[PDB]
Amino acid sequence: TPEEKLLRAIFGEKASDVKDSSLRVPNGVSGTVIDVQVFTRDGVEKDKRA
Amino acid sequence: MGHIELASPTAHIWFLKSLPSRIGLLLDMPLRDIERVLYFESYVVIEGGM
Amino acid sequence: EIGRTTDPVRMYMREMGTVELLTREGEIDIAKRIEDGINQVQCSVAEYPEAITYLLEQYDRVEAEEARLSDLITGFVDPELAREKFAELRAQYVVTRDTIKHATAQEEILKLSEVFKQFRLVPKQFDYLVNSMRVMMDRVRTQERLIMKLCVEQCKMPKKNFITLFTGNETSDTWFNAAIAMNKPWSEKLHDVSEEVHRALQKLQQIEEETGLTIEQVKDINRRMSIGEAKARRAKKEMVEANLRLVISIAKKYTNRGLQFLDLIQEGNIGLMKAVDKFEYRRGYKFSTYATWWIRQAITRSIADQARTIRIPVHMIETINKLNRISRQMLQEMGREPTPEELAERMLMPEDKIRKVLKIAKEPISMETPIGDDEDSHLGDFIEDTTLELPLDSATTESLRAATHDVLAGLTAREAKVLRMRFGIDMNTDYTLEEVGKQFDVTRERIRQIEAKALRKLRHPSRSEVLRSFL
Amino acid sequence: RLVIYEREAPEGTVKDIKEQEVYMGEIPLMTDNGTFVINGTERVIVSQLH
Amino acid sequence: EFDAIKIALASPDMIRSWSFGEVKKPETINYRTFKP
Amino acid sequence: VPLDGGRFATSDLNDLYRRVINRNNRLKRLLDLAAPDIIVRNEKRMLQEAVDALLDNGRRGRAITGSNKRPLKSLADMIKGKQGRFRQNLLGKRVDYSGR
Repeated sequence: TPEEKLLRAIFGEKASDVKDSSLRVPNGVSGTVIDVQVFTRDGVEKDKRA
Repeated sequence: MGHIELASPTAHIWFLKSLPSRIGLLLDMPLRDIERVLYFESYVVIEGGM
Repeated sequence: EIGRTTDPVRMYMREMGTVELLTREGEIDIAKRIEDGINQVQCSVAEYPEAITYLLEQYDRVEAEEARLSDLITGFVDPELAREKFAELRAQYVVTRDTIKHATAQEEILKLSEVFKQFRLVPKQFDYLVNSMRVMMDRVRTQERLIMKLCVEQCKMPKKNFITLFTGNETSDTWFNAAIAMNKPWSEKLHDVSEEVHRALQKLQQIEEETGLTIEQVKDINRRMSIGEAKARRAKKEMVEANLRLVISIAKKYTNRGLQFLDLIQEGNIGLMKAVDKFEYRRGYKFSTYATWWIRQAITRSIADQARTIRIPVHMIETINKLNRISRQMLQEMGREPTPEELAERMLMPEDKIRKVLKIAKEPISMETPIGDDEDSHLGDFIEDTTLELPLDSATTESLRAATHDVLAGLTAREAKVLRMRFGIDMNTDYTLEEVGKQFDVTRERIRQIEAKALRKLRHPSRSEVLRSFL
Repeated sequence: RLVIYEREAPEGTVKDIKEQEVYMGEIPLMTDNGTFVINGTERVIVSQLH
Repeated sequence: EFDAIKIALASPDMIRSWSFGEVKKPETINYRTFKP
Repeated sequence: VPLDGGRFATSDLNDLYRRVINRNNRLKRLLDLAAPDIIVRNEKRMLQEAVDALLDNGRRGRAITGSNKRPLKSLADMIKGKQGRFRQNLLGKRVDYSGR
């Protein structure tokens, strides 16, 4: 919007081309992570965790 | 909305297959004798003169 | 049997079962009838000067390379041979035009027709020559209606008098000018309509100046072309009606691939009508050998275009189908479902292309699909609208338009107007540096600096605390 | 086993035999407790009274 | 605003008045770039 | 609308309208082809079937079923019943500012 781009011009903070779609704990529950399993397609480089 | 220009007239099922049969009782023509015309298995005269 | 069931496929079977199949000789006889009808139509067309000159204009285009020969002729009975035969046809046409001056013109019909009938045309342009005469017949017959409507019923002229005088000459004014001293109630009343009737005859006699043929010769040939087009059509009706069972024996195989059973025996019927037009009995082959290719080509092409909501092209249908029989020939050669890497070395294409083919979306799930352990919940009850903006985000916009309204009010009227123009605030389209230069008469560069200082003021604290909460 | 007979014979001697082992589908197996793992989840095929 | 709701049959002219165009093809979206 | 995973979800009215348009276009094609009257009558019967299944499915003849092997919901089935527009969406709704 015009006000948004005026704000960007004043503060010089450019936008981000990526969207935060991270997985997060559901609201209300509080646990302890006991297991993480990573499955990867057979064409993709494996990260250090995998 | 849009519309579809039908290549031939088509009866409305609500005004034909309802039990009072508005099409049937408007012409004083029984529904059994109208479904035969709509099924292309009988002819019906239309102002064929006296 | 009429009428017991609704069953629109059963009614079709009941209708089509009353025609008996053709023997090996009945097909030959019907093909001969079709050929005779088409030959009569071609003979009627080949008695027209308009077709000759049109073909000459088309060959003139070809001599200028404005058209192809293959766009005009479907073979003969060689480009250099074609050109010299066209030169011979042009020589025949010019000598016919020179000798057309009644007695010799009668023999010019039999000589010119021998040349034009030796060329085989294309179906697309041959109808144009037929349409050249169909429009010609409409214009003549339209003028024929008016003569009946302006002399018989208007002036109470007897209908038999319209046959005694008008029917037989149709060019002279025996019924127009010579029919005034007949002592009739219409003879003295034809003067009122004589102004338009004669001009209607002038339009009718202008037709005599269009093609060089009499009014009778237009109707004497069109009646032969209305029997030729009606004899070849009645014979093609008998060949299609007799072979309607051939389509059902083919269309029963493709019965559960997206189209109803009636949608297949109706797309096959269009292919059956295509085989009758192109069937040639001079090869001595059965009709079922040739018609099965056209029926199977129309049913199969129909499934490629009408079975899926999101339509994929035929060239991508022939790749999914190939991939669906290669990956099932490796099911029984390996014992388990293969992997996209192994199809790549088997189908001879990169894995990326195969991954695209396997990623083609299938038929979408109906939104009335029951999704729980009950008939209550449906798939459509869980699909949300993502095009709406949240009222938390919508009430932030109305708070930003007020926060930037007090801030701009704290600037000079010159900088509170160039900022409302460099950014489209509370108005239409924003402007560039030059477009606001004409507004204030200032140069482009200074406004860039005027705006820069306005931007500089707002970065300072005590005028930027609330603004920083919006990021 | 695929067998091709000989013409003009009701039950005459075949001309060629070809015995091959063909794979036709996978059938799920029951665990030691009467359950089936079908898509990673354990399921029970409940009996029916008809 | 309105005070009543009226219901009746629709003429072909009325149906052509409601519409913004004629739907002539059975296609929905492009399979590659999902545009209408 | 597309679901997550590359696959779409559609309404049954799309299927019914597509059937109507396919049969209407084929009828126009047959009329332009000067087909024999048995084919044209069969196509007219099929078009009359398709429209009568769009407006009210299953009332005349048998209900057309989709790939689910279930009778697809027509225009009249979206208004009637305990799960029509009147009883499920107009006389009682899901409501904000609420919890159990």
